[PDB]
Amino acid sequence: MTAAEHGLHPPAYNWPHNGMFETFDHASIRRGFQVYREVCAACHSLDRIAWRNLVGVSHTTSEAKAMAEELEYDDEPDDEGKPRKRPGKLADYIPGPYENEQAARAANQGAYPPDLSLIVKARHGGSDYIFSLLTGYPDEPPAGVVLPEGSNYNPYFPGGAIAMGRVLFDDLVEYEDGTPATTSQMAKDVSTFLNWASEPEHDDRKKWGLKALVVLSSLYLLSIWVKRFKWTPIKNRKFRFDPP
Amino acid sequence: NYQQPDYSSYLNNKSGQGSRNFTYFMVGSMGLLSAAGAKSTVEAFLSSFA
Amino acid sequence: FLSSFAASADVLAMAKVEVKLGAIPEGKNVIIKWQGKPVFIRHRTADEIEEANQVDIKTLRDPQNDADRVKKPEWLIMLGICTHLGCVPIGEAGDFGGWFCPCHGSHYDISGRIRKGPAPLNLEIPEYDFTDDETLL
Amino acid sequence: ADPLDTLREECTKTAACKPFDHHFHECIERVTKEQEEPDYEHKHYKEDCIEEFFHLQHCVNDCVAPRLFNRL
Amino acid sequence: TYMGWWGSLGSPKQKYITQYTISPYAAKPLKGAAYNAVFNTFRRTKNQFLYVAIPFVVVWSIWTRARDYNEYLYTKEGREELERV
Amino acid sequence: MPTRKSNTYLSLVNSYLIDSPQPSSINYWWNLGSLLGLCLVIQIASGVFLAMHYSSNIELAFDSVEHIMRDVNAGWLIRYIHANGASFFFICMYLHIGKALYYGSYKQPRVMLWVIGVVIFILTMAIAFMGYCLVYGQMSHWGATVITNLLSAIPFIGNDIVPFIWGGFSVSNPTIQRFFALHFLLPFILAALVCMHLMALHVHGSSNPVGITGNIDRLPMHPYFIFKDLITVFVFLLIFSLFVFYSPNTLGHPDNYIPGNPMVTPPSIVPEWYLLPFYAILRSIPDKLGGVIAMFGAILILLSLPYTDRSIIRGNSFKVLSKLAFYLFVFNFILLGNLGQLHVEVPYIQLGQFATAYYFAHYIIVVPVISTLENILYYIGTQ
Amino acid sequence: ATIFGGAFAFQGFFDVAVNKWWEEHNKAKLWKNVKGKFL
Amino acid sequence: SSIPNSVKIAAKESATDLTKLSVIINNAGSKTGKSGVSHLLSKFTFLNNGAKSALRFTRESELLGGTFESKVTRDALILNTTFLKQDLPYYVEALGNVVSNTQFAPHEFNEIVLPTANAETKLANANPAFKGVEKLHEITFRRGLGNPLFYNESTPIKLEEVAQFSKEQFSGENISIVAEGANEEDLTKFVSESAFCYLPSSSSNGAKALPTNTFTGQEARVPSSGASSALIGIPVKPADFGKYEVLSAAIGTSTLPSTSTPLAQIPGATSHLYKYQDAGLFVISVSGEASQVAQGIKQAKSVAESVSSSALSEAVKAAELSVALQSTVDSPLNVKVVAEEAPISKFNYVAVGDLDVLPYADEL
Amino acid sequence: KYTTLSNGVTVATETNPAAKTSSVGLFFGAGSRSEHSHSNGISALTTNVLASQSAKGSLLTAKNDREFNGIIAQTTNDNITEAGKLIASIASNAVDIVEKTDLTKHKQYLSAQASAVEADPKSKVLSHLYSSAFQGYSLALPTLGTTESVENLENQDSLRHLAKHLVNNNTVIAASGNFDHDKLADAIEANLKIAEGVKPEIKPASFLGSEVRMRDDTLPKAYISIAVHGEGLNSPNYYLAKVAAAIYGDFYLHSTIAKFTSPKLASIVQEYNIVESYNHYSKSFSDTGIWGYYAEIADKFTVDDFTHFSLKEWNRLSISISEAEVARAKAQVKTALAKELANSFAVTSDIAEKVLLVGHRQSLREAFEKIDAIKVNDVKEWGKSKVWDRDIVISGTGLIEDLLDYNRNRNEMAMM
Amino acid sequence: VQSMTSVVKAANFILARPTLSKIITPLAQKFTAYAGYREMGLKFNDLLLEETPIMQTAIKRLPSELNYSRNFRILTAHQLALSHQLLPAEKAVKPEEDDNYLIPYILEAEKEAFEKAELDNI
Ligand code: HEC
Ligand code: HEM
Ligand code: HEM
Ligand code: FES
Repeated sequence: MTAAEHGLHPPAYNWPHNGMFETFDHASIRRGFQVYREVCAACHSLDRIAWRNLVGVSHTTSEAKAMAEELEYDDEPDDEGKPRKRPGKLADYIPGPYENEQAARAANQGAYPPDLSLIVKARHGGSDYIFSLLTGYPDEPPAGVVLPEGSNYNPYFPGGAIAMGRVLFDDLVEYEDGTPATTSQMAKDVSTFLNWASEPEHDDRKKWGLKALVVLSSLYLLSIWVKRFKWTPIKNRKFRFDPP
Repeated sequence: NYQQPDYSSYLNNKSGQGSRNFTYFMVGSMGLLSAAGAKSTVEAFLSSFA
Repeated sequence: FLSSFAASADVLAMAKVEVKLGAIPEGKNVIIKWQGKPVFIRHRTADEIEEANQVDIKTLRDPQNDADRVKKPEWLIMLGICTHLGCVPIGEAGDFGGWFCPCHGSHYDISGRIRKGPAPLNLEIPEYDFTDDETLL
Repeated sequence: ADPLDTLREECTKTAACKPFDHHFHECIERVTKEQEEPDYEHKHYKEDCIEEFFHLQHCVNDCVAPRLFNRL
Repeated sequence: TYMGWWGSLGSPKQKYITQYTISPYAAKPLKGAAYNAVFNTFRRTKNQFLYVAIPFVVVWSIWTRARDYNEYLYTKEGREELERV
Repeated sequence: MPTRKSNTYLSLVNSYLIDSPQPSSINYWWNLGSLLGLCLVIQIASGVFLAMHYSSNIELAFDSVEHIMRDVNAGWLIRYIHANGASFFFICMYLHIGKALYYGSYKQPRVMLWVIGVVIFILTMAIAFMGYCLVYGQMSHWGATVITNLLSAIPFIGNDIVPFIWGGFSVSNPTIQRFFALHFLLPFILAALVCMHLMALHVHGSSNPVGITGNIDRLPMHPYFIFKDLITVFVFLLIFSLFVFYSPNTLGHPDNYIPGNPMVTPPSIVPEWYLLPFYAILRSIPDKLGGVIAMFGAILILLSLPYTDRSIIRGNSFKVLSKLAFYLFVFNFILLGNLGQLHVEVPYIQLGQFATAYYFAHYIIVVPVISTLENILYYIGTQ
Repeated sequence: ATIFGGAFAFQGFFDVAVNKWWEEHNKAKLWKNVKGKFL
Repeated sequence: SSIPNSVKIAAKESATDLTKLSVIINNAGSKTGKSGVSHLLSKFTFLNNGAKSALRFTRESELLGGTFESKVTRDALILNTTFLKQDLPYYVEALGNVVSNTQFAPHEFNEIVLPTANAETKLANANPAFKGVEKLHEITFRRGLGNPLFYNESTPIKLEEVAQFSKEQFSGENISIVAEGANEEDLTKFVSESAFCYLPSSSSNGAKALPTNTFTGQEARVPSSGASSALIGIPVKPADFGKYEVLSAAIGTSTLPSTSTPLAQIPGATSHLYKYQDAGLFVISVSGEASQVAQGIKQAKSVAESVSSSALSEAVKAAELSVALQSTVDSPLNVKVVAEEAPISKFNYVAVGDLDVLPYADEL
Repeated sequence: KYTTLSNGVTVATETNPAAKTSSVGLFFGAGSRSEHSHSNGISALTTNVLASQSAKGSLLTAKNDREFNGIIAQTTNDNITEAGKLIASIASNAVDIVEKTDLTKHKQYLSAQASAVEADPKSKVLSHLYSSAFQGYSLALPTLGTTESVENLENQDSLRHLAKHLVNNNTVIAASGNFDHDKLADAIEANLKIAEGVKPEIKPASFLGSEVRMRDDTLPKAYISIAVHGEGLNSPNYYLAKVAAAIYGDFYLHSTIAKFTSPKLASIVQEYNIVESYNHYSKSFSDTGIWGYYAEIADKFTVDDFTHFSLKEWNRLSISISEAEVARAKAQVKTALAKELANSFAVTSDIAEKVLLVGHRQSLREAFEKIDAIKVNDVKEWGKSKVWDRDIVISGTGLIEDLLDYNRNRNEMAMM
Repeated sequence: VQSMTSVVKAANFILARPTLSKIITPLAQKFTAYAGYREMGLKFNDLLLEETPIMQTAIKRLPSELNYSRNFRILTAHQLALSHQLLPAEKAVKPEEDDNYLIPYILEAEKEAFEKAELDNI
């Protein structure tokens, strides 16, 4: 395919969580969730994440619970059969802004903003791509390209035309810890949060991996030694052939 | 009978009962590391039952 | 016992979506859900059916003909996407005034072929086996 | 100002990125010239600077990437 | 069969061959592991290199030519040749 | 007699593990078999722990997988194992076929063994593919669709067999459910085939890197090649951990994490990496029937190999030209695998056709011609 | 047997070593260490 | 000494504080019964008594540290025992219950006796020298002393025959208890109170000793694989035992393994004077490669004759040494070694092995 | 009884009035252990040359042991003194006798003996086991030398050997039988005239676990031997090592008592008739020993089974030996010692060996008292120290395809 | 597998003609030297695929000395492959010692088998 079709390959930013022994910057996870709720919740669902998943990751249990009550959810209809609703609780999944794909397509010129609970594991560049996508919008589209009405040019998007349009702008969010809210900072935070949402086991997975590597590497060295030792009699065999 | 090949260089420098003791140490360490890894894996899998 | 592998009632029937051909008016959208996807269809108008017979397949870049496209003469159909990459199909627009690949504004002919615009290939036919005074898909 | 824009500005001014920026700008000029003719809408091949833009952005990304998160 | 059990492995009548060996616990384990794993490994790689390199060079040259041609085709200068194909 | 021989069960375990008179000159390559067996356990083990949580309904398959990843305690570990372990299962199987191709482990006394090998291969591929279809991502669904459409090319029964496969009129709930059932099952058929493999191995024993008879110097297996098996197993597990815990999705395709949608085909359709070569062959032949026949021949021609190999000497270790031919074949196989993932484009269509041509030419021309030439060269040189 | 008990020694040793090195290498990033700033 | 059964008892001090007790059944050897009965009987001796079974008596003996064997000789059947001085009252009693009330169960005849006897016969005959000596006895003393020393399937023997040969033998007049390193009075008491007291004085219906009937000038040939062997045999009267012991020691005797003797100068050659109650056989044997033996036997023949009477007299002391060495507890020997000349012209000859190479008696 | 004559040579005699025959011999130490590869077998050749001299009616024979050599003149009691003089002469003229000797014939005799020890399967197996166990040291050499080294010996080599080793400090006159000790001592003193010299330093030796396999598929059986570093004549465990060996004792499948022998291994190997025969031994040299067994297996498919069961029974030595087995072993070792010391020739050889190699000989009654002091716990301590988990040396001759390589047998030494 | 009868047929087809002989034989020696089996003590005939009834008969009809030498060479090759080391140039099998010792017996075996096959189809 053409370079435009494949989409510009996102570079490799030295994320705090790339190396084999680094976790997510949970400060960045919280800031990314803030940016998500502030900007992305207008269009994107992120269904597979439940408020309970945030306890001990980016929010204390009280904060997640409180954020749960702030929303309404459908409960089992009353014994009279009328519909009933309840304040949200930890077990509830985060709600998207649209009731169904039909509504989302209707409200976004037919484009369907994909659920973000797997957008990092469902794209080639992973986290980098998301970052490169959110800050890849050029102020002036490259000369000669004509976009379909409603589309905005993003080189990192396959085909070069994306219905999103730039969303992250300077100082769009007041971070809770006083961190500056440059567009690049917001993009990094959102990418990190979405990477967590697509890989909640990341920290546990890499810790278990470190333990497994320690155990298996020590055991592999021991096996090497034991095999060489028990094979010393064979590799040290010496023959003679003395016929008349 | 005859002249054996010279193993002088191959011979260990360490005591007769000591080298086997060290072999016991590492073989048992391998066995117990393997037991710990198997315990971790089996616990992780059975935790899915819960 | 291997007959279990075959389409199961809930599938042998229900899967073939019989719908009355007579109900559709000649000019409008009888947009239908079939093969678990869009299944848009228009029983052919007499002038439109004739206009297509005259149109040359060679003229179109797409290598397709109306006679192969329509099983039952007047009644046929297309599956739900105006362009090769799915484009929601608009009604009565395009190079021939048949459909508009609205997702890119591409032009879809009354034939349904990729007459113009972004479609890599001509629009596909939702189970094209419609027959008699009914449709099926 | 956000670090990313200043990093792009610094990188595009680097010698390695200079030829790509050059090529991209004369590509823009050439495409505007092509758009000046009244027959542009009829041209089968309507040039665009997508490829030069991609080259420039790749050569700028290769510079910004390792340094950016030191700024955040 | 062509491999019996230990008593009769199918080996021809063997005779006059004396096999000497020393016990473990009485031999230097990893006697020349460090020096051998370098020198002898290099010797083995030197012997076996050409057989892997000549086929690899041929196949990777073909692949490089194809890849470069494909990259050239999808460019503003490769448009015409892409159309001709 | 010792308990390890008197008891029939322990007698079998001894004959296969403790006293199997393995040749003394076998490299580390002969350990691959054990790894394969190990992997067969892992695939089963983790597999049995995924079905305990996987729901085969089409509307639940992908959500059920995500429930495994996110909700089950070690579910992420079990899924990443069951997947990367399949990838490693095929890595070890390709290495085990490469070893059997380099050394003449497929020659006379073991032809039967080789045959089961091939069958295992074939069966395994099915299993893997079928299991992949269970994820019901975009690439999962569309791989199933493409496979069934290609099998629709059988001359007369093709139009009728496909609905029996689909269980309907397209890849849908019945297809995913039957794939789940047959995927849970066929691994045990493969375990039986592996038992047959081991029986055919034990009847005549294993070969040597030198090719010559090992009967003159054979070693037990308990103190020797069991502790070599441990080196190979721990290296396997160490690399398997480097994958499972760090970058576990490297071998997979990102599009598989988008839930299957028949109404939108993804930009490109590729199998999981280990099936890419054959897929490439399938695309090298234009005719659909021609493509499927050529692919299944690309797998089955291993059966013809023991008869086209006219070499008097077992193995390649002592053969100049045959080693070059073997490495050229291996690199062409990797080239076919590479072309499998690449779009059908101007140079790649011709390159894939040539690569498939040479892939089959290997077995049916190069192996016989080269083997005969080297037999003559050996005899002339010694004289 | 003593294999069962001994496996605990090694498992606990490696587990505590890693669970003491990890929260030292990453102390600046974990939640329990960052929560103070946002409280 | 003796007891009412007329069982002779001989006891004398020993050097190595072991009571090498032994019982010598006078004429229950290979000469008495049909060919091979004495071998099977010797194999039955210590297995099952009327007092202790094999698995009990053997275990107890091994605990006590003693050894026991039963060897068949053409004259007598010898039951040797060897134990510490503290152990006499046990073994002697056991020996009584061996001579009397030995069980002779068929399952022992088929599991422990016939297999063992056949194995011993095959092992002994694998030696060409021993096969040649057996043939030499066969052709020199046609019956009695010439009976095969070991059981052979060519002369089938049924359990009833062995049992009836134990009975009708083993009688009081027919057994002689000999001990080395045991007080004769204590041994007499133990024997008197043991089962030996119950044996009949003489066999009522057997033990009709036959005359020796020595035959000379004969020859034989026994083809055999592997090593060959040529033997020359002089039958000798008991009164001549002195002459030939001096001759054998003069040329070289098996009892005195030494170089520098005329017969030791040729490979594989040896000599020995087998001594029996009523006759003896002086055997000069050569063994080894057939070609070597062909010349070796002729050289040995030429050496045995033409031995200087001065050297023969010089060999008197060596012959006395050899007689002293041979006189074990089981085989008491009383031969006065004189230097008197011993002829050889009356020799029997037997060849074993590559009969195409070995010479005939006519070539000496 | 001991008397150190002039020249410092010691006459040691064990006279017993019950002795059937008398023996007297001169032994001068320095067997094969004193040789080296090039000149191996020279001690045996020299002793054979000396023993080939005119016997004057006695029986002059050579000893040719591993570590000591000598000439023994057996003779009836009344003649003993004459024999004394004889050997004295033979040793006072040893250099003259060697010089005037045409070593050809003696060298074919020694080569015939060396071939004999390389044909008799047990002799070959045990010689190879000793060679591999002490490989690298003179003790590995054959007692009688090899056919390749014997033919390369010359008179000057034997003269040098005699001059080095036939010295007063390194020689002993041993005797036994029924005679007055003083008469023999006086007769030898007047006739013995040998060169002065210091006792040659006895060469070192150290056990090395190893395996040697002379597989000859043409033989009818498998003659193997397995042993550990035993106890030398000096070690106080000497008799304890013998008791440990006798715990497993001997076994011959076709012997009548084969079904009744006490040792557990005998009952174990008769279930499938694993082995044809075996014998446990504790060979003791001056300072080091080999404790193990020799075995002949008829069925070539059961060598591994026999080795497995025998080494398991050895494992029992350190754990589960009962007072019954210990008492049986004690009694059998006492009886074997008393049997070995009956013939006057054997008594003379034993006196020479002990006096030369340990300096003092424990009387048979003292040996009995020392053995009777052994308890089961002493045997188990010895098993822990010397048998449990110690390197083994292995040897085999024919049909040893089933004899699994070292590691299997070695690991059998410690599995419970 | 190719029969030694056919291999020798082709080899004598080539050797008889001077042009092919001159072109190939140097290449044959070069190929046999680069094969690397001689560096492990193996003669060419040791490499032959033993696991066939014809070849099994051929070995079963070897003389004693050749059989034992073959056993020792095979064992040495196994040990060298086991220890990943090669014989020094002076100890390797020289080109003149690669004497094709087993070929005549294999040819006799194939002659017997071919006559039996021909007569069964008389
Ligand atoms: C308003 C409407 C929004 C807002 C506030 C955000 N997005 Fe984005 N999104 C939106 C549209 C119309 C689309 C259509 C995409 C298309 O045309 O193909 C999307 C899509 C995405 C994607 C898909 C990228 C891809 O498939 O290559 C991602 C990823 C994504 N949106 C993420 C995202 C993030 C992180 C936002 C942060 C605030 C965000 N969106 C805002 C519409 C809207
Ligand atoms: C050699 C034998 C097997 C191989 C090679 C194999 C391989 C695979 C592969 C590659 C996948 C794709 C999963 C993914 O991409 O996420 C898969 C899926 C799966 N396999 Fe296996 N498998 C084997 C045996 C088994 C067995 C015995 C079971 C028993 C339950 C099993 C259960 C599953 C399940 C439930 C899935 C669904 C995947 C998911 O839900 O994540 N497999 N298999
Ligand atoms: C689960 C999959 C498999 C298992 C568990 C298995 C098992 C084994 C084992 C244990 C060995 C002995 C060790 C070794 O030689 O590496 C072996 C060898 C072999 N493998 Fe497999 N096998 C499998 C699949 C295959 C396949 C698919 C093929 C070929 C298509 C194959 C071909 C062979 C051959 C020919 C041998 C004999 C090698 C020789 O003797 O040189 N195997 N196998
Ligand atoms: S493919 Fe999207 S517009 Fe036709």
